[PDB]
Amino acid sequence: LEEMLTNNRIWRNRTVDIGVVTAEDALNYGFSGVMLRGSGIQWDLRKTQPYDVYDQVEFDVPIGSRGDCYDRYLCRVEEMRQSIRIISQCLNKMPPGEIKVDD
Amino acid sequence: KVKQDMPPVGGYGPIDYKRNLPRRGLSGYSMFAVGIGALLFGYWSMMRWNRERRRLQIEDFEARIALMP
Repeated sequence: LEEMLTNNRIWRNRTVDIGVVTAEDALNYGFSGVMLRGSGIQWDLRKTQPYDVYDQVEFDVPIGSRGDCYDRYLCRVEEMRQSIRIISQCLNKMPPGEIKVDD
Repeated sequence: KVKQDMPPVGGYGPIDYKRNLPRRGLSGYSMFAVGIGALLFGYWSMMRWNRERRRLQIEDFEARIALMP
C-alpha cells in the first residue's frame, strides 16, 4: 500500500495543507486521536495512563510536525506497523493462566 | 492431565515490522540522458527518411512534368 500511495503526486497533491490545526486549538476543540498525534502536542493514553498489561509491551507512537492532514495519514500507517509489533510481542508473552476471573 | 493452553516453544521466530521501500537506482539525471538520447536518435533517423521522401518528391514531379506536353 505504501508504494500504492505516498509519493503519488495525485493523492498527495490533493491532500497536503488542507485542513491544518493549531495544537492549542485542537485542545480547546477537544480532539483526541490521530489528530493530536499528527499535529504536535505529543500525547497518548496508552503511554500515560496504562489501563491493563498493555503497559508492558514495547512500541513507539508516531507524530508529525506539519499538522497537515498528510501527517495524520502517515501516523495512522505507522500505528498499523506498531500494531504489528504489539501483536508480535503479545504472541511471545502469552501466559497460560485462565480466562475469566475466579469469583 | 496437562494443560492445553496455546503458547508454544518461545518466540515464533522473528517478525519484521519496519518499513521498506527501496531500490530505484536508474535515476540520476541520467534518466534525462537516456530519454534525450532517444530523441537524438529519432531526429537522426527521421531526418534521413524525410530527405529520401524529398528525393521521391522530385522524382514524381519529374514524372508529371515529362508528361505535361
